[PDB]
Amino acid sequence: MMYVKLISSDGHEFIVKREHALTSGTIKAMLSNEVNFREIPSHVLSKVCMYFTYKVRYTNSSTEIPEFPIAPEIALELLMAANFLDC
Amino acid sequence: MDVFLMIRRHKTTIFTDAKESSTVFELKRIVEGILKRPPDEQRLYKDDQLLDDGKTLGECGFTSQTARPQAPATVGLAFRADDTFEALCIEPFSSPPELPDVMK
Amino acid sequence: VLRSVNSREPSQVIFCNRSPRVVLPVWLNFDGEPQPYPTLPPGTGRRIHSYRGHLWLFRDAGTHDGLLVNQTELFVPSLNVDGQPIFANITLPVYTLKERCLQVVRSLVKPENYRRLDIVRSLYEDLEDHPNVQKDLERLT
Ligand SMILES: Cc1ncsc1-c1ccc(CNC(=O)[C@@H]2C[C@@H](O)CN2C(=O)[C@@H](NC(=O)C2CCC2)C(C)(C)C)cc1
Repeated sequence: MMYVKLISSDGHEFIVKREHALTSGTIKAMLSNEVNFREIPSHVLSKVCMYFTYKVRYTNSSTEIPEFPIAPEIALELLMAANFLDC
Repeated sequence: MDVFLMIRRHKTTIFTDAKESSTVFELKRIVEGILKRPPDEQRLYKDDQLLDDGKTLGECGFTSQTARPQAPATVGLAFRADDTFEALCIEPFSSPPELPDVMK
Repeated sequence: VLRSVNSREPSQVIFCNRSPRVVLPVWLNFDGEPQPYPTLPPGTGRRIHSYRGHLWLFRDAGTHDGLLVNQTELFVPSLNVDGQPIFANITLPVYTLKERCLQVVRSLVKPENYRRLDIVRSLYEDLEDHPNVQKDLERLT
């Protein structure tokens, strides 16, 4: 299985499936096996990775879909990341 | 049934899934493929508890309804340098800033 | 363009809310105007009387966020077979991460204060351009 490494601004290294990371057209462009994010801290990028897993699991499923949870304290930074990453 | 995990050591975090019926040792083989260290140089943990190779993930408390895609469960990892194993060390994620006034 | 046909042939339906939102059903009348119907709390069901060829969509009653019915945007009652009702299963879509973040931010910040947020102008516009049934109808057309 092919993995890629996504590195947060504080140096946390997140290793996720290549297919999952391609959810983002921005990441696809940055690859085309490691990407550094100078503006995305680990408390945001960890949640981005969880979104990839959630999207891949529940896209095209009849099994009832749970709400994607977002704590108020991280909502604004997460919005900025999502807009940059186009996801 | 699939379980969804974060395998964590120092400032490394692996996102992956496995079967509830799969073993601790089989999870080390997965870590081996990614970080290139053999199972005999790995210790895996649930909180402070050392996990035994022959047990299933389900037996060790990683169940499909607690280890979820949008909220994965954490498995700790420690490596052996030469003779002995390092202590389990997981670096915390960064802290969110204070809520802006208009969001309070 | 999008409007119910005046068929007069009855069709019994179960609206089943399999989402965590309060659901607003919306019937498109014979002129294409959206007509709101009574709401459904999370996890509840109602047996209702509609007609063949009528058009329905479903929204979050408080925010107007879009919801899916049998995995799609619009629901049209069909012929009842052997007297059995048609199931309309209402669920969450998989929202983009951006739209989900906009939902949470809109739930915490009064609209007058969107401009006080420290974000690029285009995200102020995205927040202010909140979900609305007319806009979706003008799209679908
Ligand atoms: C209880 C409830 N909870 C959530 S929705 C709901 C509810 C409550 C009442 C009804 C009664 N049914 C109707 O109003 C149906 C629904 C839609 O197909 C339009 N409709 C009609 O009966 C309409 N009638 C017809 O088309 C008749 C006239 C020629 C056939 C109406 C609004 C012009 C009288 C349906 C649903």
